[PDB]
Amino acid sequence: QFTGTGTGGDVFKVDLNEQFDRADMVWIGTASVLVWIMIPGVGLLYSGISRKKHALSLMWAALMAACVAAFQWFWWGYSLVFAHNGSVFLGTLQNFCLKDVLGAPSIVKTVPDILFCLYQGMFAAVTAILMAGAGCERARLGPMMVFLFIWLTVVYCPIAYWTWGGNGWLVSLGALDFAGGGPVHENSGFAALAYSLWLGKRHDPVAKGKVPKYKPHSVSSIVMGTIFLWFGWYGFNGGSTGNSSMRSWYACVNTNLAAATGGLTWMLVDWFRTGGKWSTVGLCMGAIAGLVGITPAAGYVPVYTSVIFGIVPAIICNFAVDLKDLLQIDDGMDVWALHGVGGFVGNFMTGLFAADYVAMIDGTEIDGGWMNHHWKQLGYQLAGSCAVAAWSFTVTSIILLAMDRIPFLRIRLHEDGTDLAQIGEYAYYADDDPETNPYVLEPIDDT
Amino acid sequence: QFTGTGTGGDVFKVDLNEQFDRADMVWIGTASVLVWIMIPGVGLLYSGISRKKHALSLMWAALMAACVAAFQWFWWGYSLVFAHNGSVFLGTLQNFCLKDVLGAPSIVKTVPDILFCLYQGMFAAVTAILMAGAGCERARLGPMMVFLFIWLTVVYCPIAYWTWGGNGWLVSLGALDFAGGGPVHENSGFAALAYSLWLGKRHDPVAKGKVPKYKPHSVSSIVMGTIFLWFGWYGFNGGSTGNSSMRSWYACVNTNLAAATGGLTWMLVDWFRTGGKWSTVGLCMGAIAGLVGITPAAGYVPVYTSVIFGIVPAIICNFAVDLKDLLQIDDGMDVWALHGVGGFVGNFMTGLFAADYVAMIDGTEIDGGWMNHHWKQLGYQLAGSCAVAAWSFTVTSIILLAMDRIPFLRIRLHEDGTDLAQIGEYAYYADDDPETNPYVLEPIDDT
Amino acid sequence: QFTGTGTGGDVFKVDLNEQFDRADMVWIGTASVLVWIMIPGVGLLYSGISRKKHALSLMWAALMAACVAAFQWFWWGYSLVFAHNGSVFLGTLQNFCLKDVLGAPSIVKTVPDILFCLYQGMFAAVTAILMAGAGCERARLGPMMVFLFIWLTVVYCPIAYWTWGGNGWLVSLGALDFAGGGPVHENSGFAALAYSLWLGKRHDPVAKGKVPKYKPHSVSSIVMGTIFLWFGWYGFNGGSTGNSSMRSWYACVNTNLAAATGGLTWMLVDWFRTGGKWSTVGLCMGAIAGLVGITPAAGYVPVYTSVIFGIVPAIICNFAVDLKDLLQIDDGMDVWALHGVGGFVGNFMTGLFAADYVAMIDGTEIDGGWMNHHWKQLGYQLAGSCAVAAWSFTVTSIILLAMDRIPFLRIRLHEDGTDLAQIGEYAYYADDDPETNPYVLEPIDDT
Ligand SMILES: CCCCCCCCCCO[C@@H]1O[C@@H](CO)[C@H](O[C@H]2O[C@@H](CO)[C@H](O)[C@H](O)[C@H]2O)[C@@H](O)[C@H]1O
Ligand SMILES: CCCCCCCCCCO[C@@H]1O[C@@H](CO)[C@H](O[C@H]2O[C@@H](CO)[C@H](O)[C@H](O)[C@H]2O)[C@@H](O)[C@H]1O
Ligand SMILES: CCCCCCCCCCO[C@@H]1O[C@@H](CO)[C@H](O[C@H]2O[C@@H](CO)[C@H](O)[C@H](O)[C@H]2O)[C@@H](O)[C@H]1O
Repeated sequence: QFTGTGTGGDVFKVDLNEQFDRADMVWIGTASVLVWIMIPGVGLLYSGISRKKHALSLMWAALMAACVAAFQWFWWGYSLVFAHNGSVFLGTLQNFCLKDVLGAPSIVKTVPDILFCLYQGMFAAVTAILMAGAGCERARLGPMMVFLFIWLTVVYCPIAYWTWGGNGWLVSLGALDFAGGGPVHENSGFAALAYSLWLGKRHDPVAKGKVPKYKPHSVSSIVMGTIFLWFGWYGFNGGSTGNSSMRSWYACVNTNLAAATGGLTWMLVDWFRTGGKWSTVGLCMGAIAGLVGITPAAGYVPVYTSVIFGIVPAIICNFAVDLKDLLQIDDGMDVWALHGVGGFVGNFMTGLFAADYVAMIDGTEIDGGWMNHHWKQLGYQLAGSCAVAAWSFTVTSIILLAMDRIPFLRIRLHEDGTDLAQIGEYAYYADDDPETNPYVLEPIDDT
Repeated sequence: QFTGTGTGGDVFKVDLNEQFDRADMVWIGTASVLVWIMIPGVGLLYSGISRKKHALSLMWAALMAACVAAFQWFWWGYSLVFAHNGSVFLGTLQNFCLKDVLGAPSIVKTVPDILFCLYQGMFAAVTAILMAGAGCERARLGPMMVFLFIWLTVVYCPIAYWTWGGNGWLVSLGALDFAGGGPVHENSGFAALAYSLWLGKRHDPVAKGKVPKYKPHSVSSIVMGTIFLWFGWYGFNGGSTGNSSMRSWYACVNTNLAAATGGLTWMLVDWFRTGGKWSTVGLCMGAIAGLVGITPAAGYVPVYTSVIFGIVPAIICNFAVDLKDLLQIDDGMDVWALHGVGGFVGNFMTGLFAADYVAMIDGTEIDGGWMNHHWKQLGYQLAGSCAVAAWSFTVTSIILLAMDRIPFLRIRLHEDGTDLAQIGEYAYYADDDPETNPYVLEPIDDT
Repeated sequence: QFTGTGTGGDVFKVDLNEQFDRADMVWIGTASVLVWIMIPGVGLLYSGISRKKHALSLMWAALMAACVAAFQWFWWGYSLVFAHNGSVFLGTLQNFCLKDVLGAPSIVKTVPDILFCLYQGMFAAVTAILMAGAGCERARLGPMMVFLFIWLTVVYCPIAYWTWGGNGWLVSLGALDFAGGGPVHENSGFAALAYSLWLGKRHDPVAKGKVPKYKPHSVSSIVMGTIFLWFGWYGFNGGSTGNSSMRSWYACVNTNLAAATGGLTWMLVDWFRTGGKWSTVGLCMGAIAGLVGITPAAGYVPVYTSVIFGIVPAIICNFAVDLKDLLQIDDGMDVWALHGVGGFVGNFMTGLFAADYVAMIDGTEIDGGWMNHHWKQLGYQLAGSCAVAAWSFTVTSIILLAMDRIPFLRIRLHEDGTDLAQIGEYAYYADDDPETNPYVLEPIDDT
């Protein structure tokens, strides 16, 4: 009388709630709310850090992303990731417009479909504002919204299915990704690098010669963003057990400690490299690097190793940021360095420190990693993170370039010398007051 | 040995907690905390949107409202709405100063009195800062606080009882109001219109001729407010089941989707009406309109209809805002257009799309609306929303006018030409710095 | 097969989760997240209130404190407070680096070790940013971080053990401290007074003669801080039951009401003392005073007495702030007046109003206070708050002075007249822009 398909049964004849522990559902409902406030967190963070005045306010853009992503998820995003009749590479349109999404056990069986929909939808939205922030410089809004809908559909949704889906080939292969380091962070990072390399401003003056590595538009914005992100990450990582067990709280302790050691580590590196300065921007980026690092690992690794997930990503991401000098590109490179590089490092290290007895805390069964002499685990992590990077860079490139050849879908004006025109363009962007301007400052052309 | 009255029994002889599912209580406790942060959310929103410099900071005023409303609720607000011995129009003073408020099942039987008190108290506080924001222009603080205490007592509390109370006549009549669209939004909106029409500044220059429809004091404030409100609304709507079932999470999905489609819809309307501009203020107002729209409906309607609750309120509220031109009044009209008009539209539409099988998800029994060929439901919604609008406008008018004839209770100086006096009044309000001024800039008169 | 020691048992043979109610764990997990956002709350509050421009941004410093405190807690802070093999004055290094912290019932038996670790760790972090804010004026960052690690280890951890530990002598003596008014507020306040008296700037011009009592750096910052603190305090106080019972929600109602009456009370006192001005800073400080006041009491006293916990601390703390005039010291005195004095008053009053039938709501057994003719309870409170004040002032003094005699550990330059040097020092601090400066403005000396 509980069917385990469609709606899960007839509400007029059964209590669909009897299939689930109530406390499990409450923790996952709460966690969903927490992940949501991470979305403006991303916006405040990349708005503040910018070494350039972005015409588009990313704090505002975070609300736009929340709107676009929620409609995409409802329309067919959810179905494409978490339908029960999927192949090994993709879901279906079976839950188009959330049809029959109710009380059947979700692919995470301790919660029903409708709760898993709510939870996982927040993950797609966080990824959308990361993507929007990566390609925001001189972006046209219309094209940006279209781009996000397309990118969530053909880049986020396939990768998410491989990672989390019923018959996802990475699931079947035995690759570990606790809280979606692959679909969210690694994914958005390498999509950001496609933006940088194809549409980013080349020979950029903020990224060339002896200019300061850190030159923030707004420190108070960076801090507010980091606050929202660290606060929300308890639901992001802690809710990825799908339950109310103590593995949830174990994963929260790991999240806190990786952030803390990441923050301190990056600020220490900067101290050595500057000859004794204390970096305010760097402490914040280090916390984000630890959070990203521990994401694929938080419910799999022992508590004292969570420190390594703060330390090692902070060091490597800190140096990765220097590649902006080498390439002389600024646009999009911060998101690649933190989420792309940090996601890769964290996914790799999970292969080293995953432990079957950490997973077993709530009955979850894994072979483990190098901790349990499971050497081959490292190979499973690499196949995951290489597949994710390859698909993300390639398909994001194809979308950017294809939209670039269509005049009314082009995301960024090509900027391909009238004295009067240059004076006007400068003043157009310089005089704008985002605080009081009721309208988006749309990129301006020769007409 | 569980009495079901007063305190519910003797703590020294029974565990009063045995009467309730623990997960139910945890979700409602959590939801209470969430609703609380909506209070500064309202303050930041209406502070930012203002086309005029308000002498009173509404962000600060939100904390004042939290103080006044919590004391009023404790004193007799709770008793007047949720006492167990009420008539059909009002409660009693039986729980004066929260006497014997403990472990008896509340009128929402899945939680005890003391938890329902906490939860529903947040609803009264949200309504108080909406009211304070509606009548803040040139308000005197002393009179404003008194006004709020009186207005919560004789306007909020009767309407809330009709909607939610043990023998409330709207409850008995079969009108649907899931999360209090009536007591909170519709109520505060039509009380706002009474302020506009009786005390609002007439022939206002920001609302007359060809002046810009949107001219915000602070965009970053609007965005921060919208963030807090959308975040908190998960508890506002999701906790209105009184339990931990999947109807709670179903209602959260509806809340997210209505906000998203409301945001996109209002920004699209503005795009047509401006000939291609992207409205930053409008995206935010559209999200608020959807949230308001879905409030009476969130746990009653099917997921794909939640889109309509974003779209239709966004369009109608957008045009309602133009009535400010027609009347040449600005003061108080934003709250009427969003909460008054949006609450009305959402209450009406609930009569159309309510479905007994959506309610049945957690065992709740309703005849449903037009979805279940229950045509008469639309008539029940209209009687609710007309009663609410009539009582709110009339009794708020009477309070405003009565306080206006008492010199030391008058809320706003009548402003009924010395050259020197006008220069001084202008400079008084212009020179004030809210960031650093330790005191409220009290309205200034000829002495 | 549940051992009740070390890890609590073998995860491969038992479900350690069977020992606990799931709803209990979910509420305490949620509460932990809430307490965390109180940390930037403290930072925003004391940044905004300052009558001086602090070279160190306290909003930023709150994230630093979160990093340092999380690492200290992991390293040995947790072990020193909540190890199961402690003496009567201190814990052990048994859980060094969180070794074997998992599934054994914690000293609060309704939650496991790993969840109690997470929860109580937030309390240590809140105390760390209070301490950092108290001694931030002209602080050198390196020394400040070292200082925090040392102070949490030898001041916070002993006092916390006495209050909360397995064999803590204050626990055994029967002193009541519901949510840690002793370890957090009283403690940090009297440590702040040691800073003021030993390192604070003497004959300070902002604290001398006829200068304004309130002269805030940023009102919007005070308000944002108060918002985060009041929001988080629901977890701070509500989670101190260790469970999901209605005593948790009872304690939340008490928290809300004490804040509200504290806010209104302080603003009323200021109104009398200024001859009719409305104090924006004072409403906020009054809310904080009530929150502090009700902290040792929230789950022990009857609801209508929670009003007294707002009123009496607001009055006394308001006058305590005047002692800054008497001493002509500003540095560190705000934290003493609010948390030191307010913690003392609230601890004292708990001895008066504690009621065994309030505790009994969830089965907790106490003799009660003067409500249950238990006169001796007042003596137990005094011994607690005198021990806490004595240990905090003395050992903080010794740490400050000892670091002051070591050139590279000195927290504040001694400031012990070149015309050119004075012009330069003035311009150094005046010209700094915290919004855009990528580095901490380190105190500057003659080289
Ligand atoms: C499910 C989510 C989907 C939401 C809706 C998506 C709609 C997007 C389609 C593109 O729309 C165009 O985008 C603007 C570019 O941003 C256009 O140009 C506007 O902006 C300038 C571009 O900078 C132009 O030069 C024009 O002056 C001005 O009309 C604007 O007219 C509009 O036609
Ligand atoms: C349970 C919640 C209730 C909380 C307490 C409510 C108390 C309110 C009563 C009214 O109080 C008056 O309000 C001020 C007006 O705002 C008065 O004028 C003050 O403000 C100016 C008005 O603009 C005046 O001209 C005077 O100079 C100045 O004394 C002030 O003196 C005070 O008498
Ligand atoms: C577990 C948490 C622990 C985290 C790490 C703690 C490390 C703290 C040790 C002290 O470090 C010193 O602190 C700076 C003082 O703040 C020093 O001077 C720096 O700052 C100026 C002091 O104002 C000096 O004059 C110098 O120019 C400049 O090098 C800096 O070099 C560094 O040696």
